[PDB]
Amino acid sequence: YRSIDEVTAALSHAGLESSNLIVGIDVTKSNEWTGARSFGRKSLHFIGTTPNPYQQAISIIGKTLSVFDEDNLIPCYGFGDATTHDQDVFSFNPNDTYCNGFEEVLMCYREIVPQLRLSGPTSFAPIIERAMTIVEESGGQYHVLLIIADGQVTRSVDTDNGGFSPQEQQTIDAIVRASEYPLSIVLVGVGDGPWDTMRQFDDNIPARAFDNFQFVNFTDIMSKNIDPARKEAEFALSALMEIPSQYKATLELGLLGQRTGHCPDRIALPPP
Ligand SMILES: [Cl-]
Ligand SMILES: [Cl-]
Repeated sequence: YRSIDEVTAALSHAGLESSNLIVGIDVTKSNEWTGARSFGRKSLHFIGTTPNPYQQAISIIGKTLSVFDEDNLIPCYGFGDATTHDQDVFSFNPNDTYCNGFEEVLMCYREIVPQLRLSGPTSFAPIIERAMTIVEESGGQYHVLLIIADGQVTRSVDTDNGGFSPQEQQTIDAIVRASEYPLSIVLVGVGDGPWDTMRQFDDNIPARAFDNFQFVNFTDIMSKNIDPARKEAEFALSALMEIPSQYKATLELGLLGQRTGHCPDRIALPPP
């Protein structure tokens, strides 16, 4: 595809209908040094004259999915700063409401991220649980959760014997539980990684009723010697190509428009 507008149209042609977006942003400490190779030794959260990988990924996916979003409300959260660690998420909206469109998401991000104290450890369980709660509150409307992160979930420091860390186990569990909801999870890897362990994380996830999880390496696509519009389109397509199939599975499995009655009831903290 030549542009993300063509990708948008292709997703519609493949059967995507009303679709909602939730954004989760990794604000752990390693963002300060994982742009060594891929972002000119700047922090991946550096706010400067050109967009950082978080801003770019949000812009591209936000634009691609915008026409499917009826209410244009985009819940947006951070995780891994000093206020949340691996236990919570915080809202990027400072007015106790949801952002109106991806452009406002980007404004909130720019406003808040220089005020954060980047921390750890890294877990995706809180953001996935918040997404489940949002889906349940919506009465089972279809959602895409976009997680943007610069590292896999925190590993055990016992590199000889230590199996799954609490972060790994809780994140895997959340992915499994999430598959009871009409929810697609897209993990976008930014920065240097490494990202060559994702295929094994995928094997470590128990079988689910539908494949609700996908990973895309943003850095590997966006570094290519390719026309920028085409490159952005390649990223959008690589991130979202399974979404129409997953949406169909939520129909087949009787998830769309249905409530479980037992969601995490996870509440976000306000922004620092
Ligand atoms: Cl709220
Ligand atoms: Cl909220």
